[PDB]
Amino acid sequence: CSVDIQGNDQMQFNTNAITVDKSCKQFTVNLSHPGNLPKNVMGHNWVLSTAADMQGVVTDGMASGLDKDYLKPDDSRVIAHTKLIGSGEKDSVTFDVSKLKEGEQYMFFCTFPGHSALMKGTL
Amino acid sequence: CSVDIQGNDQMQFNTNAITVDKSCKQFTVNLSHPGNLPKNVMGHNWVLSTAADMQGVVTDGMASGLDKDYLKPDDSRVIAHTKLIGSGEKDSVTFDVSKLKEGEQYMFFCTFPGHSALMKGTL
Amino acid sequence: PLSSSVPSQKTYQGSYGFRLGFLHSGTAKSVTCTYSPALNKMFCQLAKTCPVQLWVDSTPPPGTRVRAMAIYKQSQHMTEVVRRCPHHERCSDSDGLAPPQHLIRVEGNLRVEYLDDRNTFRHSVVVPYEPPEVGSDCTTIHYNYMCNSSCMGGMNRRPILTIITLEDSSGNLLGRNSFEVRVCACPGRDRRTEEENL
Amino acid sequence: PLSSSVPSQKTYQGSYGFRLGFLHSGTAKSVTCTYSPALNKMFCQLAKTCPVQLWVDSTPPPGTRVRAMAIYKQSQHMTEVVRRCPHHERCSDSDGLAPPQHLIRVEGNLRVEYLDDRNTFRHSVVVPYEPPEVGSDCTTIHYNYMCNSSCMGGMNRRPILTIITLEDSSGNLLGRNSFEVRVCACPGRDRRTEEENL
Ligand SMILES: [K+]
Ligand SMILES: [K+]
Ligand code: NA
Ligand code: NA
Ligand SMILES: [Zn+2]
Ligand SMILES: [Zn+2]
Repeated sequence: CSVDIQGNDQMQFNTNAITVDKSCKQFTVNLSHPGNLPKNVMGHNWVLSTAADMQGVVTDGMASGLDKDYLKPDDSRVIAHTKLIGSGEKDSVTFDVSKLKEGEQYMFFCTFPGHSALMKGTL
Repeated sequence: CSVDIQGNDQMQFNTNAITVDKSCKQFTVNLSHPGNLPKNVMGHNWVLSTAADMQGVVTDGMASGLDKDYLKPDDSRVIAHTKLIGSGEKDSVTFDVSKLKEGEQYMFFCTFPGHSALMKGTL
Repeated sequence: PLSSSVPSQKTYQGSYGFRLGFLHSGTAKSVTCTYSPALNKMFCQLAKTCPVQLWVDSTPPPGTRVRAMAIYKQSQHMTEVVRRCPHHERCSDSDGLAPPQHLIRVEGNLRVEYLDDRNTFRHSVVVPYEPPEVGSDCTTIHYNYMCNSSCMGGMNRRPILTIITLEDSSGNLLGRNSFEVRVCACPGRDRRTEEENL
Repeated sequence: PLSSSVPSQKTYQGSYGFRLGFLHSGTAKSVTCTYSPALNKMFCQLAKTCPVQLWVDSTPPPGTRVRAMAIYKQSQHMTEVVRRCPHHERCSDSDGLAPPQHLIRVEGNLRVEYLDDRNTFRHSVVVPYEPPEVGSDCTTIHYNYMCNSSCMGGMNRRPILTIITLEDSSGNLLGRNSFEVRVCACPGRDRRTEEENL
């Protein structure tokens, strides 16, 4: 009911595919930053939304700035998210497997400017 | 093969003696901070080294400072460590039990300057 | 900025019979802190625990406080405020409480208080007085000295002494004692060596 | 242009106890770099690996830096900036990091930083200080010297000194040491030659 994810200094997650076992009542993602760059130049978050909502999340988050962790405050399209983190930091997020559908496309991604085009995956 | 540990606002861990079962392949520390002081004044971490290495890890860690979680970067003497947390935060760490010896003296400690004497115990 | 004044280093045991003591540590190279009775000199390592014992004949009243201040031992340097060197002033070793310029810190005491004196410019660090633990004869304070006797441009290698003063809740003097301090890399060897010239 | 000042060559250990060290490499014909303890002089081949060991009593904090800089040894030549001769400056041996005029380079470290001092005109090369490896007791930097001592138009048979300075992230001085250098085609033989009058 958990997965470990890495964002590096080259705008890559270490997986493009997360599969949640639906015998899990809650799922947890543990994000780390194995690079050396601080979060003001290479910050990474883990953001969950539907596939249609992903682009909107990215766009508004990008206009929100580093202070808001590049997330639109109180964005209802974000199902779950970590904090934005830099080099050597870590943060985890737990959410209810209540809020997902077997017949629905879900995307995870990072909303730091530019990062989502490469830093994204399915769920 | 897991253990739950807290550091309060009184520079205290809620245990001073950890045993890891020989059977375990991996061991997990689950560190939390039920106090109210932020981490620049009451930042705790759970750092594991040999007893012989503890003091060196602590001195070099102190001088590394808050923004390095009071740890010397890349310190070989550190078998495992959480990050620094403050009030309301939690962090886990998992290390292979193959890094331990049955004929060896291990210590766990916080490296926050001036808190190590008070926040230590045997593993 | 030099100070207009010079703090007293006159021993004053006062009403409660205030004395200083120190662990009987010896001079093995592994010691982090060792006191020479003959030289009345503390040899200690940078940022290492430096225990100092408070001994009283009789308990000081509630609200009593314990203050530490460094001054230079030599007369021509006495008016200059003892402070950290530029390198340590700027380094990333903050414990969240102590001011970055303060030579002396207290560890493991959340009631530690640090003062830049408005008028004398002296740095000092005061903690509350606590009686010895049950079965103990003295109160131990755990100091840290955050510059070296060989730092460039701080103490710039000049000798210093620490003054420990006992104060009531209003800051009035109840006792005073003092000891010389050498902050150095190998306190055991330095004490044995300096002791060898006697 | 001459420099208007002369950098200090005064030894200085500083807060962390800065010393240098050199391999006990002998003087066999194969050796590319050999250090004379009696002369405090290094003999090395042009552009070959010269290990220089950094030894500290305690680890400098992160962001600490290590600078090397050449000056001529003869006082009357001390304001002349040590640089490469025209032939070598213009030759085809740039690693893409060092300026072609700089005598001193660091090999095997992409974090190397080079400086043309805008005020003194001195060249220097600097690397981040890295604490020793696992199972090692000192830090080793690998210098290359890009002219021979006899290079016409450059050092032209005037002995130089290399000055190693340890500095923090803001440039404050932590330690200084120095050694004479001869760059030559047979370092072991030439070390025997110069020790001959001892
Ligand atoms: K890292
Ligand atoms: K040596
Ligand atoms: Na003096
Ligand atoms: Na280079
Ligand atoms: Zn200093
Ligand atoms: Zn040349």
